[PDB]
Amino acid sequence: GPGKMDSRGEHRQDRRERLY
Amino acid sequence: WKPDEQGLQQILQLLKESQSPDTTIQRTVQQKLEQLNQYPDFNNYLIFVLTKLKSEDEPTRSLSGLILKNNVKAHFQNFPNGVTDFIKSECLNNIGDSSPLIRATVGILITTIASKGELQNWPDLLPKLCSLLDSEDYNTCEGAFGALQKICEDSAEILDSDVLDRPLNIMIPKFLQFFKHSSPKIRSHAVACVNQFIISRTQALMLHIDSFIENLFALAGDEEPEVRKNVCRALVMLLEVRMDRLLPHMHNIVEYMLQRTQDQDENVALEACEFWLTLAEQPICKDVLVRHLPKLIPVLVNGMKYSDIDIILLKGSDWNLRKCSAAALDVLANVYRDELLPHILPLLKELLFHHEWVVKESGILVLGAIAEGCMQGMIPYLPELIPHLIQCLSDKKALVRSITCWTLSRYAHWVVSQPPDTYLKPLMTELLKRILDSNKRVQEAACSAFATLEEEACTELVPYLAYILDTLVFAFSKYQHKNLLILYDAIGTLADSVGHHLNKPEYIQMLMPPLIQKWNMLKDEDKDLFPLLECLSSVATALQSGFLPYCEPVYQRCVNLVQKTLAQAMLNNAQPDQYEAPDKDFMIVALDLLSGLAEGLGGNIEQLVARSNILTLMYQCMQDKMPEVRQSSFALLGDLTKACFQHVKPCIADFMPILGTNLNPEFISVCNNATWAIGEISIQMGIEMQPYIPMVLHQLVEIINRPNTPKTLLENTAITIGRLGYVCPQEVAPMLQQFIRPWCTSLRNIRDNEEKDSAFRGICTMISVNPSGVIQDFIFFCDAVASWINPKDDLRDMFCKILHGFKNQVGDENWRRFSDQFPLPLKERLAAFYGV
Repeated sequence: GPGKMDSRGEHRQDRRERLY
Repeated sequence: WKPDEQGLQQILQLLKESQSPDTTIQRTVQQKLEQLNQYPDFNNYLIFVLTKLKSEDEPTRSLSGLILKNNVKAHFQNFPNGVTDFIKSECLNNIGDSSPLIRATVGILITTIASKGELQNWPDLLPKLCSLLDSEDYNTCEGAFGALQKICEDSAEILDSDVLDRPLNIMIPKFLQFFKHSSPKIRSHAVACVNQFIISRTQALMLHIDSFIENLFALAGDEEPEVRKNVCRALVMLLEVRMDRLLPHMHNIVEYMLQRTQDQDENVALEACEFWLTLAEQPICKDVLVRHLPKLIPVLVNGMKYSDIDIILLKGSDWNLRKCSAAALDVLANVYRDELLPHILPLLKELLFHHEWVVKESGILVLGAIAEGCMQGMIPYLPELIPHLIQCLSDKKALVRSITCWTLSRYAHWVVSQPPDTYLKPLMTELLKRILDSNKRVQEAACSAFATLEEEACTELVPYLAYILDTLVFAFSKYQHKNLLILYDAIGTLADSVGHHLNKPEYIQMLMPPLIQKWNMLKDEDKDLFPLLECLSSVATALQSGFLPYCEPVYQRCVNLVQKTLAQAMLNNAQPDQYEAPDKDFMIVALDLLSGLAEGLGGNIEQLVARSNILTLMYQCMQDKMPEVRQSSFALLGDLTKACFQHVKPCIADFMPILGTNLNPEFISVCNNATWAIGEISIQMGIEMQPYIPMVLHQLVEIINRPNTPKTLLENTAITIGRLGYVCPQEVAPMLQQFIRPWCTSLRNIRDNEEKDSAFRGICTMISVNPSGVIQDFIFFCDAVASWINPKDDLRDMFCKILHGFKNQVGDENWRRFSDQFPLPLKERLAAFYGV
């Protein structure tokens, strides 16, 4: 929505372990 | 050169002593070499012992060569040319020594000199190496090829350039002559060399591609693993860049690759399996596999079992066959969608319930991999599979539990969309139980999966907040380092999901102490701050006033981290060779937490900012080369504009031309945050904003008229244009009809909140100043006004005045004919509020 756009969700997904 | 008896005796003695089993003798021989290493004459002795002194045994000559190698990789700049050239000569003259250990050391030396030194400093290495390739003695040609292979591997992008003068145009056509070579080793070298230049589309290769492909096919029948492996990786790379040349042979190639994927030599099979991954990205995929898909699916599924070695290792890992197969199945599911399900359901039936845990585990993995591609087709089966997976969460094999966590998380959307009591509730309950599993891999699987579920569920996880926290805090006590970081991410996502509901004294009291504890135990240089800090960022936004007792130390540390980073880059920029550049993530995360503090605390951040140099630092971040730094600093700028503008106002005249230069849609989140910031500064500046409009308006109108620009950027752009119009209708008013269409389209879809209110005020004042700007596209404005559910009364009468005003110019006749085109909800809504 209107407001800031942060990358915290994406950083959190980048450290989720990768199965493959 | 000059070998002396005394010198040789001393160094030979020292080399013997370095091979002593005694630990004290080792440390003192090591410090003696520490001292000797800087003296070039010593290096002359080292190579001399390697290549010339046959009397000495092989491990001594080779150890001399290797010590020399370390000296090169650490002091080669300080070598004078006479010694360097003596080493270079002696190496190339011994490239084919009948001792394998000596040959290997000479080889490592050679490659190290080309690496550490300079390819253009040894102008005649490559030409000579190539001619050595033609030599008679086998070992000589093997050694030269070994060297070239290594050079092409690390110097890849340097022979495909004008640094030298196209050595590839000589090397590549010469390698392709050796694919037919009688010895397996040399064939391998030849192919592995050429392979380095496929994705680069290297001219020398591209204009010989026909001969290349031909020689590759000639090799297909080869049973030597190293050559099969290299042919396989040839075809895989070729598929990505020279597709055209391969189509006419595609059937035989797929047949070959499908055969190799099933090779019992795992290493061959892995390179083969890459074929399916990259093939699934080409648009011609469906057409090419029509004859083979039925076999391809079971072969992939079968390769997705843990290997026997991994089973044993995990009993008490990087790319492998299993990971490649799973990735290939994932992408193929996205290509084929529901068409894959008849291939896949019979395998799943036999795998998901199997009595052998390895087989069951692979089945659950398969079920997860295909989730994205096949979601629609799998819905009918989920009422059975989901309860079954939930049961598997308490399987007695840890590896089954963990994969189940992940697969369930892949179906989280469906779970959330069903009645909470049927799937969500029991899933969450068992997920929480898993989080406290005694197995560390299960713990992390459960935490990731719970986070994914949290993201999807949002508000639906407000009634089960205390129990969630009950479990997450307890994990603090049981988790080790590696898993506490994932826990911080899970807390972060919880705070984002439940927002202000987290603000209760009991929750704050159980959550904050262990977060601060680990904050105090980690140093400013520890990367593990990123998840803790980002977690705190989310918690702060959620806690608001509740965060007051904790902010001061957090604020202070964050500003300092920004400061020391910025200071690091400066110092590195001055003397790059003595001061390593900093990791800017410390700065991004520190800014993001400050953003959260300012959003959370609002006005209550004033005291801290009053005592700080945050804006002086912020000015430097906004000008950084790295997009994410700018994106974070513009976000902080907008938050501080709202919270305590008095400290920001002095900087506007400097900040605005920089905000004006970051309205570039290539960087979505930078452009977005700049735009938002400019709207927020607008509201505080009022008419004082007039001089700044020209630096931003032209760009904002272009951005709002740009096709395929994310919804969120367009909403913020619209709001900001509205806000600029509210404080300065005359400067912006005039362009009304170039933006009104997309402005209305975008803003009609957002919730009734403060930003929307403010922006509509702007569009109303502007209509009063340039009403003809609206006449042509009034349908859009009518729709935008109809989008308001509960407008504050002054905004409503503004609306009614413009609507009533419009009907009185085109007349009851054009009005009725115009409003006939109103969908029913619209016509009724505006008679309900505005009586039009």
